[PDB]
Amino acid sequence: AATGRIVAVIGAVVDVQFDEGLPPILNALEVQGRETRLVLEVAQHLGESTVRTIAMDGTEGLVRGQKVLDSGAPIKIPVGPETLGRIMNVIGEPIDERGPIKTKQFAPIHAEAPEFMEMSVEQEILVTGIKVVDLLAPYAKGGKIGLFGGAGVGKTVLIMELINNVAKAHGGYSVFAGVGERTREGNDLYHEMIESGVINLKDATSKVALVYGQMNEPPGARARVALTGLTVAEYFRDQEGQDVLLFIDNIFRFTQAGSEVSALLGRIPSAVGYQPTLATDMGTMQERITTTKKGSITSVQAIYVPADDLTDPAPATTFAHLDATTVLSRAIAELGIYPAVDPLDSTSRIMDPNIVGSEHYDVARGVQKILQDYKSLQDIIAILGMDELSEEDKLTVSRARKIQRFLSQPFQVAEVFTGHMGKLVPLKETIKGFQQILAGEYDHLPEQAFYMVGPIEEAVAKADKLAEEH
Amino acid sequence: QKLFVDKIREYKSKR
Amino acid sequence: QNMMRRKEQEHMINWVEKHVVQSTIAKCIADLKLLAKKA
Amino acid sequence: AKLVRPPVQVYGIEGRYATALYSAASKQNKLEQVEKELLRVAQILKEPKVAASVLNPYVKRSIKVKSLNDITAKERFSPLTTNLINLLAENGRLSNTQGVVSAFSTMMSVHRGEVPCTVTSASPLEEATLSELKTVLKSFLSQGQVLKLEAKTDPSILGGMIVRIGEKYVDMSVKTKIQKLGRAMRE
Amino acid sequence: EMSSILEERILGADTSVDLEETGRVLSIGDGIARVHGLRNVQAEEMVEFSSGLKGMSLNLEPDNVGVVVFGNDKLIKEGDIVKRTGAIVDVPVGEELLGRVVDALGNAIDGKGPIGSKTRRRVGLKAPGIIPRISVREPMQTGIKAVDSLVPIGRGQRELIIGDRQTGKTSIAIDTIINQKRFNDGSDEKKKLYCIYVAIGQKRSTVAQLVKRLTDADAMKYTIVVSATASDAAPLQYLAPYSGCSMGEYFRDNGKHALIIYDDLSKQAVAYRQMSLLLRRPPGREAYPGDVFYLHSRLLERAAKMNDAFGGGSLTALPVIETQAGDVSAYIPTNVISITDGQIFLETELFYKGIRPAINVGLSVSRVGSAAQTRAMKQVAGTMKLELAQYREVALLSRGVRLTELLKQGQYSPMAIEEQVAVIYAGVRGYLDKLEPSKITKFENAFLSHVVSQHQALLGTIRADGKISEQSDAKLKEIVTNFLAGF
Ligand SMILES: Nc1ncnc2c1ncn2[C@@H]1O[C@H](COP(=O)(O)OP(=O)(O)OP(=O)(O)O)[C@@H](O)[C@H]1O
Ligand SMILES: Nc1ncnc2c1ncn2[C@@H]1O[C@H](COP(=O)(O)OP(=O)(O)O)[C@@H](O)[C@H]1O
Ligand SMILES: [Mg+2]
Ligand SMILES: [Mg+2]
Repeated sequence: AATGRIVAVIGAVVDVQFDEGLPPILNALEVQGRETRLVLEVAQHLGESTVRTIAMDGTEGLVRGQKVLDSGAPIKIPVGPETLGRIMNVIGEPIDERGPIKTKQFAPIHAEAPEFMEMSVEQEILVTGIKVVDLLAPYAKGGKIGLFGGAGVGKTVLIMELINNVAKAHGGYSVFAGVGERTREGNDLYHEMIESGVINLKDATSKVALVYGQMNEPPGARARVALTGLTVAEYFRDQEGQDVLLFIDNIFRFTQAGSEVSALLGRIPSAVGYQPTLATDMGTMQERITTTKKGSITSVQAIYVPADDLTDPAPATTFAHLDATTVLSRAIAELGIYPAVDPLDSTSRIMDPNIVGSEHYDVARGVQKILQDYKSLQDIIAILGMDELSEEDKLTVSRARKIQRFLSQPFQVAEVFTGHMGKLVPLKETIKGFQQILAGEYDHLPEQAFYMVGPIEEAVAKADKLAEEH
Repeated sequence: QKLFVDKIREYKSKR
Repeated sequence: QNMMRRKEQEHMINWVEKHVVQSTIAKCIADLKLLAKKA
Repeated sequence: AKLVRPPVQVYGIEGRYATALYSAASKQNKLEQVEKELLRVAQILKEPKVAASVLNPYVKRSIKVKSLNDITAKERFSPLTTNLINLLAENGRLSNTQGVVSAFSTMMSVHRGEVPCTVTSASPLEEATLSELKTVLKSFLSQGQVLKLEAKTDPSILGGMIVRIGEKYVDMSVKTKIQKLGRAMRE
Repeated sequence: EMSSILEERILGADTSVDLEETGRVLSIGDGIARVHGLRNVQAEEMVEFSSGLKGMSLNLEPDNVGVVVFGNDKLIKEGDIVKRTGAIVDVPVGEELLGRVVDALGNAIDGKGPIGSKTRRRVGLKAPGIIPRISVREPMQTGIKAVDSLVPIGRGQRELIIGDRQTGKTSIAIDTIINQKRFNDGSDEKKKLYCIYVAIGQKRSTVAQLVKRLTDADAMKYTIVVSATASDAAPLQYLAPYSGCSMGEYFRDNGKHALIIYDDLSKQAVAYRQMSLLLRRPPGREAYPGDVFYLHSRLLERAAKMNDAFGGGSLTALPVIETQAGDVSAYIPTNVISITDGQIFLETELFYKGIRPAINVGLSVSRVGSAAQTRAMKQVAGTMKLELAQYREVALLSRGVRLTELLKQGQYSPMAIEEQVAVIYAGVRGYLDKLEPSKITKFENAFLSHVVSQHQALLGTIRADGKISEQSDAKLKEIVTNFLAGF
């Protein structure tokens, strides 16, 4: 096809001048004369038969005038069941040293979002075994979830506990896309999925496909790897009808990489410093991760929050794309409460009495009401002390602290930190325990009897142990 | 090799 | 003794290239021919 | 529409206009003709009177290019060249046309295959060894190439010579060799 | 000496001349040189200016090349010649650097002559992928009781040392470097740790005194020091961490174990912000460029632990971050917390209250942690961490006070793992619950001297086995009870 010449190299932004046969936007171009395959994705047409492109790998060693070849199609990755148990990078090459991925078809990573007449409405609660999640913000089968959190508050531990519970109990070809995360964590996940039998290195019956572009990758790879994993999941949903799980961690890195290349594309910076096209990029990417009438994609996404802002344009823009947000807090994690989910900031769309039932709904609303009352009291509690509160106020503070402690839970993936064995509290135990703590059936137990327990039976047992030993 | 026969004249001078 | 040695060495070096300061393009033509051979 | 890229690329408004002129002439095979043309128009403008008539920012563009139309219809100029000057007065880029002329010159001097070489010496060079090193210089280029050798002199390089073949560069100076020897003697 | 000049400095002197490719400086300013020419120069290739300076070809543009100047742009004028080197920016690596102080480009600044390096390695290489790595298992001993017990560090890890100014971060790194002497002198060559200390934006006098502290402890013989101090150009303070990281990747790739300290990364982010703002790039939060996260993450990602098919080496990174007023929710602190595998929070309240090292045990964490402890240290430190959590909950109480005073340590005093285990054992079994607190340190001192002067056999058994067996358990029990009766 068409051949052109590099005319400018600035970071990950390469300008390529074609003499004839200009390539459409979003096409893939192969730089000629390199040891490893370097792919440039067309982003703009500058005129003068020049295009501007974003490089999917490093641009060092590139010389002005180097040959570039046009592929005639966007980045195409192999899609199919043969991707299960394999690791592939942003451009579909296997990075697990197990040979080529011999699939029958390749899909472009740029596609159109499903139409409005394909949207599905069904809303069925997805039980995760986590107390605060299943009580205050239940997830939904086939709904986008999203886990917001600052730096080091429990995003990856929570996403791995969700992986364990849901993905292991599942039967529908999970997919994991590591976007701008630690390569160490990717190796850990690969090997803990090899040992658990979810990835089968021989006699291939795997049920998870991994796609990884990590912190070490240039901005173009970190900006398109989410689309690559998204494409794998879209294949599993549409052309098989399967019920896919899709885990994305971390998806703020997509916006951040767009912001890193936006300056070099010559665009006036928006607010904060992000690209002017933040919301529409997030929309074109996030509207493809969706359940249709053809298949179901349960999408859990970790979302980094820069400097613990939550009003930074990237988290603020992500909020509108999710059905059940779970917001972790640093102030809570400094109290020792894990998972550090903020009870008064995590929402859900199925938190509706006509879906979860009046029992669940009323218990959740009461828990949130008592926690809100405690928060509003906290200021004069810490100024004057509790000795000045009303007796009803002392009761609301007591029950609120107890509910705080009961919301925490030891995680199976956190035995290395908690020392306790991981508990998986089913839904009715959660509802009943919290209903009882609300009613006042435990006004005599010490508050530390609820910290890091399973169901309320373990709380009463821990209280008995504390009372007898001490 | 003109500059070696440059240098060691100066080196002998310094000697 | 070693510090005096080093300092004498330093004055000797700046004096020797002062000697060159006070002080025939046959080598120039020879290098030209060599580069011409370098094609 | 397809465009003929010259063998050298000049940049700026000068580079763009001259690239346009080159790719226009190459599709009609009138390159040296239009060089003599822009040579002529450059000497047209370099005389002070209508140089001031055209660099005046208080003329109306219609007035300035009206005088330009007049003087360009005087010297039976090619439609290509009249059109170029009409465009430079349209876009108001007229005062920079010398540069464009400049550009075009350079461009076609790599069309004829000339390579500019510059030999700096510490002494005003002899004639013999001047053309001696000219013959030496000849052997670096492919056939079809012509040396534009311009040897200036700078008596600070302390002897030897510094020859620049385009951007290739040999520094046989003696000052730099003395610096290298001093560095080796210190390190 | 006279013939130390005509040695070969004249005969072998590179007095060659070659057909070089050149460019001409168009405009120098703001530490960036717009250079005309260099048609075949590569992106991120090192070029050399007329003054002997060096630079990196950052912006390949159609009509010019933007060159980042590694040094003072005072020595560059418009019209200067700029030669290609044909080599993407790289630094000398090898074992010939151990004991040498160098600047960000690999040049010796200790006056001991040139580094006899035979290998060069690029500063901007890519970190290893997913397959070359393997989980952290081997302990990286710091010699500090608090760190080695509660916040263990394995080989191949990234552990942030974060805290305000003058809270003992450099002291922790220097003790970690001094502690590796007991391993580097031993026989097992799979426990030797070669240390690297990159000093960025620091006072040069402080770096000289650091090299002195390392030479007195005879730790320089296995330590590289890369110095890009406060007066050096911002590009040099930008490059220094990647130079040090390549010097450490040399060991990581050849089956050896390196440790690297970046002191600190906040100053490298400040230098990169200077360069970015002088390049007219859009400033984000706190005027930092959009890719300061990438700046630190492509660097701290090269600290890996290879598997036994890729050599089995490692590279541990201890990046340092200085917070303002104890704010950890700032931009760059949270960036590096997002990159690393844990933190060591040093506090000003603890440091001012005589608790040194002022490690906040409740906030310090090590995501890898347990997988890289010895068995004996694990045995005693599990109970110690449980009791410390109990004590901070109620802030038993006397046990907690006893333990926190047992965690104090002196500067330049890294303890072997056996002696830390002995002290923590004597603290965690209760054997000073009734000794009033202020004598504890004294007791500790005396106690350990006892255990090292007379019971060397028990410590040797703990060293050989790695665990404190039931036999050694009762042995240490009678030792500590007999001493306490004597004390
Ligand atoms: N473990 C310790 N025990 C007692 N004193 C200590 C200890 N560590 C440091 N100090 C003292 O407190 C001072 C703090 O110096 P240090 O360099 O270690 O802190 P820093 O975080 O690096 O501060 P800076 O930003 O200035 O470099 C030390 O000079 C030392 O005098
Ligand atoms: N469910 C939990 N129980 C106990 N500790 C936890 C839990 N989740 C997180 N943590 C602690 O918080 C730290 C940060 O965890 P992680 O999720 O990996 O950080 P990040 O926010 O960058 O994803 C962990 O190292 C762990 O010590
Ligand atoms: Mg994460
Ligand atoms: Mg310091």
